Amino acid sequence: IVGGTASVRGEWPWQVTLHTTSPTQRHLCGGSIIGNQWILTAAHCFYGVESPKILRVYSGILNQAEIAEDTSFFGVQEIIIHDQYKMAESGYDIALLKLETTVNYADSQRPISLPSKGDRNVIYTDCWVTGWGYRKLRDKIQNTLQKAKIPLVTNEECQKRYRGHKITHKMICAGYREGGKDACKGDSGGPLSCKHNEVWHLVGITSWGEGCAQRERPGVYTNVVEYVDWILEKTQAV
Ligand SMILES: Nc1ccc2c(CNC(=O)[C@H](Cc3ccccc3)NC(=O)c3ccc4[nH]c(=O)cc(O)c4c3)cccc2n1
Repeated sequence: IVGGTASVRGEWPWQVTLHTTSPTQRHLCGGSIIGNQWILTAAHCFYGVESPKILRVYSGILNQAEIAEDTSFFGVQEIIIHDQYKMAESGYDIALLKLETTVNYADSQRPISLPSKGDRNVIYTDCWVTGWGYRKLRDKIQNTLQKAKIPLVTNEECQKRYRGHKITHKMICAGYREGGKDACKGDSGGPLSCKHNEVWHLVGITSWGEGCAQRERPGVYTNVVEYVDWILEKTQAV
């Protein structure tokens, strides 16, 4: 996160850090608890990942320093990537992780509500992007979970800023015209969380952008409301 500040412990209890153990253990991506056995994240996080056996999901983490060999984690039983996904910049950048065991909810770890199709008209003015990513395009993973308040922009405005791309209605953008605050490398897969009427909703999934926090280059997020039917379909038992 560029231009952000340290989070308070427990203030983003749906935020997880997804690790890979290969070749040695490191943070791979953010993600969001959306159900007792389900993390919502970005499809691009699994580039080159051949098996869910190398993944570990840590919840209730503020500092990466909390994670040691003796720290408990959730195994991943299944990675579910949208079947239309090709790459982050052309959309469908959404994935579900089915955990091997269930999360026991507490104030350190609990789910975020998915948006309602009826909330498509709501004007959110209290949106935050969070993660352990770079503070600048050339940087490194941060110890403490960072947060930044960023305004949503219209898809028409976002499209003007990305003329070589197609910004679809299945994407949503956020950023300041002057730049300065944004997601960056290592933040992808995490939430864009918007508070409205005292309730948090998972509005976006951190997906891509041109550089980090640049002037007139909004962050691009997966527009989660467009995938509520997909999420229901994929999280249904078989
Ligand atoms: N406004 C935005 C939003 C997202 C942006 C992204 C997202 N990509 C990303 O966040 C990419 C995604 C990725 C995942 C797996 C394989 C390849 C790429 N992630 C990373 O580049 C990434 C992830 C985990 C890491 N852990 C480490 O220990 C050290 C790293 O250097 C490291 C880098 C990148 C650049 C600008 C952005 N601007």
